[PDB]
This record gives sequence, C-alpha cells and structure tokens, in this order.
Amino acid sequence: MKSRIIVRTSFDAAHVHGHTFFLEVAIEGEIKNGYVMDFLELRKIVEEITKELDHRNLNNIFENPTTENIALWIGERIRDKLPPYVKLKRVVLWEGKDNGVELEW
Amino acid sequence: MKSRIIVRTSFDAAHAVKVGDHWEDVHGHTFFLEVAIEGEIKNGYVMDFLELRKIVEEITKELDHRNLNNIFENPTTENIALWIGERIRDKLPPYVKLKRVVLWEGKDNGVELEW
Amino acid sequence: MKSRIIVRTSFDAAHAHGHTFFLEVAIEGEIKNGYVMDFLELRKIVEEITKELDHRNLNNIFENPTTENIALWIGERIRDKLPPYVKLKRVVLWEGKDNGVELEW
Ligand SMILES: C[C@H](O)[C@H](O)C1CNc2nc(N)[nH]c(=O)c2N1
Ligand SMILES: C[C@H](O)[C@H](O)C1CNc2nc(N)[nH]c(=O)c2N1
Ligand SMILES: C[C@H](O)[C@H](O)C1CNc2nc(N)[nH]c(=O)c2N1
Repeated sequence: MKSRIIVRTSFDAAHVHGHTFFLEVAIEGEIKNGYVMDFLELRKIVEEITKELDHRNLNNIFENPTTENIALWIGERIRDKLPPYVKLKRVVLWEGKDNGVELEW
Repeated sequence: MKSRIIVRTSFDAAHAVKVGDHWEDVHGHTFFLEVAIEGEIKNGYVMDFLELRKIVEEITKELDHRNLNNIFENPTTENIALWIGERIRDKLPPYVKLKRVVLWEGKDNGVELEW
Repeated sequence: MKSRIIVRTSFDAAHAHGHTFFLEVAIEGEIKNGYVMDFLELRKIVEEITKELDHRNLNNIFENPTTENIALWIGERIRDKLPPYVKLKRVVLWEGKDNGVELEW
C-alpha cells in the first residue's frame, strides 16, 4: 500500500491572460507514528514556491509559461525542499477550474 | 515521470437503471466528465487544451439533454463512461493516449476507468 | 483497463476541537451486468463505518487520531465488508477542504 498527504492551494498569475491557478500537491511516504509529514510543513514549502508566481506575469519569468512548464518548475522546486524520507508523487495544476496538467512520478 | 492534460466538462441527461427485470423511476442528473490524456511535453505542451475539449464535447453533445434509456440498453454510469472512453480514443491524435475517464453522476457517485 | 466506482461521503468528528471530514472511496472490480458494484451498497457499507465516527471523540478510539490513522482505520473496515470480487483501490480523506490523506492499493 502507498500513503500520501495532499495539500491544495491557489494563486493568480498572467500569461497576457490572468488566471486563478489551483495547485494540488501529493507527497508520498510512510505513515510513521500516525504521520507521513505534517500538513503545515508541506503547505509552507508549497506556498513559499507559489508566492514567487502570485500576481506576476509568468511571461517575464518563464521562456514559455505553459501550464505544463509552470507545473514542472513547481515540481522541481518542491522536490528540492522536501524532507529526506518523502517523495514528490503528484502535481496537478489547473489553469482555471476546467483545465489542468497532471504530473505523476 | 508521466505528464497528462485534464479537461473537465459536464452534460445533463435523464435515465433509469434496471432493478431486476423492471426499471427504476426516470430522473435527471448533471453529469461531470473528467478526461485525462497522456503524452510527452514537447515545446512545453502535451496537447492543446481546447483541441481536447472540442473532441470531448462533440461526444458529450450526443448525450446532452437526452434520455439515456433511448441510447443505451442499460444506461449505467459504467456503460456510459465506457462508451465515452471508446469514442474519445477513436478521435485522439496519434501522439497521445487516453489515460483516464472519470464520470460523475452528480457529485456523490462516479465511475473511474483507467488505461 | 481498470474500472472503479467512486463514492463520496462526509462525517464530523472531534479529536486532538472538531472537523468536517470528506471521504472518497474507490472500489476496483470488473464490470458485470453493466456495473462494478452497486453505488448504494458501497455507500451503505461506507456510511455504516463512518456512522461509528460521526460526532465522536476520536481520542476514545485512537491513541493518536491523525488523519492518516483514521484513513487506515476506515480502509481496513471497508476491506472487511466488501464483496469477494472487488478490491479496495483507494481511500482519500480530507480534514477540511484543503488537506487530505490518500491511501492507494
Ligand atoms: C487540527 C489538525 O487535524 C491538526 O493540527 C493536524 C496538523 N497536522 C497534521 N498532519 C498530518 N499529516 N496529519 C494530521 O492528521 C494532522 N493534523
Ligand atoms: C488562454 C488559454 O488557457 C491558453 O492560450 C492555453 C491554451 N492551450 C493550452 N494548452 C496546454 N496544453 N497548456 C496550456 O498552458 C495552454 N494554454
Ligand atoms: C439513482 C442511482 O444513481 C442509480 O439507481 C444507480 C445505483 N447504483 C449504481 N451502481 C453502479 N455501479 N452504477 C450505476 O450507474 C448505478 N446507478
């Protein structure tokens, strides 16, 4: 069996057409003493990354700000900050409520 | 790593499922459809969202506003989902593959098909 | 191909304050006579289990009532009430709307 904790967040950005992006992050690991990893630590890691894009024009930070590339970047940034016994499992980024990009490791 | 684009849409249809040899009472729902297409991120894209949505909505269009018991012998959520999956697969460009189809009958009950 | 039916339900419970839990259960099996498993039957099985949690003191049942442990608790009792030809595929438990645990078999 595989266990994961999920956190959902959102941020607004433009690329120009501004959107409200909904981000879902799934971190996989083992349930140790009732916890995989506390939600607040993960959520802090995630927001610390999304805040760099919040209210910005992604065309100034990304060569080509496609939802896929933004999702990719976010995944790499998250990966670099997660704790030792945990892995980035899934990243789902919705460009508005009806369209999204799912990245699964 | 796998990369997919997801497109969400909805359509409404009325129907009654078989409860033995006889039928339940007819009623309508808003169906929520989630389609996941997997492929490689080329030039920053897997597949254009709108291109996928059009393929999917042309399909749901045949079900939209219709009595499903007139289209399916047994309009269960699984048979409808299967039918949608097959229709989509048949229309997808040669560089992607149908990965997932999630059909919700309302927001409380749904069927998930994965390839 | 794999086919699953999914049911969503909700229950409120207190532990340590109280929360509104959102549960999503996915059952994998083959489609026979047009369906994997009757939606109501699963819903019955699931809500009979959640009924034992509804507005309860979770610390009376769990030494450490974390979201993960509660998810494991539910996953197990569901596996014990399921019919012979289907399998518990996934359990997603959201404590509130933006934080959840996902168990996958
Ligand atoms: C009230 C809330 O349930 C409590 O603060 C927390 C915090 N962080 C958590 N983190 C995890 N992984 N699992 C949990 O159940 C909780 N619960
Ligand atoms: C406004 C619209 O969202 C934008 O032009 C698009 C269109 N199609 C897309 N298609 C993919 N695959 N990824 C994207 O980020 C976008 N963005
Ligand atoms: C009204 C209700 O949705 C209808 O009677 C049901 C019940 N159980 C079901 N169970 C499955 N597996 N698939 C379905 O479409 C339904 N439909």
